[PDB]
Parts: sequence; structure tokens; C-alpha cells
Amino acid sequence: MKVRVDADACIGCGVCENLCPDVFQLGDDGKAKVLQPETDLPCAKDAADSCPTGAISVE
Ligand code: SF4
Repeated sequence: MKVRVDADACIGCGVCENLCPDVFQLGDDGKAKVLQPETDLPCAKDAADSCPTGAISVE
């Protein structure tokens, strides 16, 4: 799966990191960072579905 994040939609809540720490990390600038742009981890989808602003897209 291709994982991307739209910085403009990201509010820096950190829910994606809570759910899938190996794929997402809340950076110091208060924005999510995608550690695994291409991943097979099922949690990437879960984090996307839980993002409050839909900033994460998993294809
Ligand atoms: S869950 Fe969404 S809004 Fe919250 S830090 Fe992750 S990408 Fe940003």
C-alpha cells in the first residue's frame, strides 16, 4: 500500500502514531510523518480510517 499524508489537513493529533507507530510518527513540527511510504501493515488502513481530518490516504 502507498501511504501519503496531506500536511494541510493534518492537525497533529497523533492518533495515527498511537495506532500504527511503525508507519506514522508525530514530528516535532506538530505534523505526521510517514515512516513507511510503502507498507503492508494492516494498521496503515486503520490509522487512515481513524484520522479526524482524512489527511492520510492509503492506496
Ligand atoms: S491522525 Fe491525521 S490529523 Fe492526527 S496526526 Fe495523524 S495524519 Fe495528522
